Amino acid sequence: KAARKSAPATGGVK
Amino acid sequence: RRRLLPFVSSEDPAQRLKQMGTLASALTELQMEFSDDLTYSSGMAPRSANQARFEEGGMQVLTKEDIETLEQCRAMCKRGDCPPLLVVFDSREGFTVEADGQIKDMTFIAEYTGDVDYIRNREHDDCDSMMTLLLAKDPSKSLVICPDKRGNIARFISGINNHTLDGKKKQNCKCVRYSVNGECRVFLVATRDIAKGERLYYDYNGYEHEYPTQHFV
Ligand SMILES: Nc1ncnc2c1ncn2[C@@H]1O[C@H](CSCC[C@H](N)C(=O)O)[C@@H](O)[C@H]1O
Repeated sequence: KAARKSAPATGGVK
Repeated sequence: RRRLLPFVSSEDPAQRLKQMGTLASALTELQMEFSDDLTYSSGMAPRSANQARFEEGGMQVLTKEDIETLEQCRAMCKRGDCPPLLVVFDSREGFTVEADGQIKDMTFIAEYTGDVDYIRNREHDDCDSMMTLLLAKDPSKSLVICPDKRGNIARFISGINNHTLDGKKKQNCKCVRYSVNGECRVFLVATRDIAKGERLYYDYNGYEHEYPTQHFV
């Protein structure tokens, strides 16, 4: 079924 | 202007060797080869598919100042100056990563490495450690990092339970995607000061909600 971790491409770190 | 900080490696060479040994032990357990870079293998995505301009809504660009820090950390890892991290087996989480020395807020931890493949090629994949690389308007162009055969410490870092009232409190680092020389890159950065012995946790569902976390500790 595929589990995928994801992270934003905008907004920086803090 | 929040600047990325280089990590401070453990001063004792024996502590660095021990740290590197726990990572090699975990890689061997998963029958994996160490890889500190994104790899482009046959029957998967070519390096040409990895272009940050394909990211729907664009991607933030890594500054020259932060690229320098990233290059410093990469060069440090090459000579044996790894970040102060320990891969530790936990009965409720499996392999986990803990700080084996202080890690200040805004400190670069690691790049998420492994084989880059098209999301279309991994719809049926059972790998528990897939990480989005590129989310394109055309889904057949979207890429995922697959650390099943090749990878580094990043694949062992735990996630928070996104369903509990207090689970967000465990987050002490963040995963971000930046454009570096026009390509997508995935990095882990500390979001607060982390003490020695403290387990690392970031939000696995930092953009999409494709990771089931209800049962997480
Ligand atoms: N907070 C948490 N509680 C329980 N299990 C967790 C967790 N965070 C991560 N995991 C586990 O780690 C997997 C993601 S990959 C992280 C490395 C893994 N624990 C390993 O032994 O190789 C998840 O599917 C889950 O099994």
